[PDB]
Amino acid sequence: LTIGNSTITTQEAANIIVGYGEWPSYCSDSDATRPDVSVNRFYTLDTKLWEKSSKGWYWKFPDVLTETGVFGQNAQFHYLYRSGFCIHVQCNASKFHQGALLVAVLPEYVIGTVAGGTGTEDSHPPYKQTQPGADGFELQHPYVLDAGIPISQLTVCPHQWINLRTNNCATIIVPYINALPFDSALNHCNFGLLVVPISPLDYDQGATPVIPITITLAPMCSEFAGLRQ
Amino acid sequence: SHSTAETTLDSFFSRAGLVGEIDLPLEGTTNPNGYANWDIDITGYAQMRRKVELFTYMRFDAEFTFVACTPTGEVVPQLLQYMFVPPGAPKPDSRESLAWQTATNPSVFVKLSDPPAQVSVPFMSPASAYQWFYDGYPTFGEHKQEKDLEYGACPNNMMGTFSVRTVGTSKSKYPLVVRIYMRMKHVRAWIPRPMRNQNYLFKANPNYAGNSIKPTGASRTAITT
Amino acid sequence: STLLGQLCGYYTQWSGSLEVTFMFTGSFMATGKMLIAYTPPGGPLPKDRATAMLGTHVIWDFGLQSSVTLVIPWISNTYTTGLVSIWYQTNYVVPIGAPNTAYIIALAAAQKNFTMQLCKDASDIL
Repeated sequence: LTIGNSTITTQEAANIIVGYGEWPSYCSDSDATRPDVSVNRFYTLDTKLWEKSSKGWYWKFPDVLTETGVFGQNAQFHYLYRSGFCIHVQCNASKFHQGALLVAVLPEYVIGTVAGGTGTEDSHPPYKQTQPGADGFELQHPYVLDAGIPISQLTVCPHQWINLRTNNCATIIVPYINALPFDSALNHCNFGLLVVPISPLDYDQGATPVIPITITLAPMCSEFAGLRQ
Repeated sequence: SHSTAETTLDSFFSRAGLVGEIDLPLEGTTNPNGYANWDIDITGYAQMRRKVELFTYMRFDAEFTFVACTPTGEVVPQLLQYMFVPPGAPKPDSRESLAWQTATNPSVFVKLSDPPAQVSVPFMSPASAYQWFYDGYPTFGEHKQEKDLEYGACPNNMMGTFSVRTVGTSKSKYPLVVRIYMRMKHVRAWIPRPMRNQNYLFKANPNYAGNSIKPTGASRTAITT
Repeated sequence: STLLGQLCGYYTQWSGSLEVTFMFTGSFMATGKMLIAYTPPGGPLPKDRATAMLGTHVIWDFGLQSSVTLVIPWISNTYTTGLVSIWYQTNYVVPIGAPNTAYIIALAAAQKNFTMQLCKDASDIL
């Protein structure tokens, strides 16, 4: 599986699921450049560490590639942005490991803070929580997705299960989902990518205590347009 | 157990609910000016917020109704003016403001003896759909020097605002109470998301409590029912 | 160590493409992901993996035992020449009873388009 100078090795015979049954298309409207050269290759985020105590991770798109890739150079120089994404979450484990990862895509993932006490008075979440870059951010309260929205029903979004007994990779293709044909890149995060433990990691002592979650993603039909800032 | 029309988007939302009440007392601290401005809040009806937040993008018309009486429910010979102030135009500040006269702000002139005023508001958003959830910031600029309380804010869902007042140069003779009912008409919902788990803490953001709760935990043990 | 290298010592000028296949010799139960990335001459060694990823790179998973093989475009004579670096994309993960350290052998050759030109006898012995 090679696209451009990037070469990744994965199974090309899995269960590829398309978000809400719709492939990323090019905008043929009036709201308005279509680069698929060095903005087409695979971007591979730094590996995360699936662990017993893990709560879960999320990534905000297209913020994850704002500074990290050449993709970013087109997103930070153009005041308009539109693109789909090919998400491929794969972890490498042994037959002696357990676990179950729910990889999902919830568009407009607004994060919420907390406010305990006899008088509730809270601020609004910081940029690191709102737009965590490619490093991502660990969930504070996973059962309510840090937004008072139960993960129990997360499967209504483009989802795939990663059962270390059964699966090893999860592939989600997400089209440009928005109320406008063209939106900002550094301001609006069209969606967030949730990867949350439902069945926790377990293993007899002596095994490698960290299972490597690897995220390889590439923008399917990137169309930035706008003009050069 | 045969017809499925009961569970459509339309029949699920379409129902006139009490969405806000305007109070114009004879003398008090609330409205000593005999007028009030009510911004259109869909979350006026309690259960409606958790309802519409099942989806992310939505689009609808809205039919407003104005049941007006005294706090005793007595109907009195009083003339009322309900003015709609579109998102653009500014809201009236004084009772003698030139906002009450501006034509582009449509007005309704009814009597309490006349059956509740009924008008219909079209889809006002400049976007192709309403948006209860905005993971970002409205402005398309590098402005990042202030306190960013603009997170979750989406001033494109602004539906305008109604302006209730007692017609006439002199203050009204009767104590009035105007109740507002909104009914969603032609509705389309787009992206489904899980239904609210915890209690709502604020109005423009999905913040939650420092102590998380649960739907229900009746079973004292997994074994026994 | 290559026969190619010792032969290149018997000539002064050469130009071609080279193949370098890497052979993982860990246990069967062992898995993990390594990031091999070749950076052209002139440009310096990439400071980190992420920066190394934005260039010519190859993701190597241990679902492939040895089949991963880097093909370097061109080699010339007057960072005079480009360098290939191998990176930890993912930590070495094994079950119990499986060794926690493994060794990998590198094998290298030249492609069909490789040639040498001006001859020179430079051998240590005798």
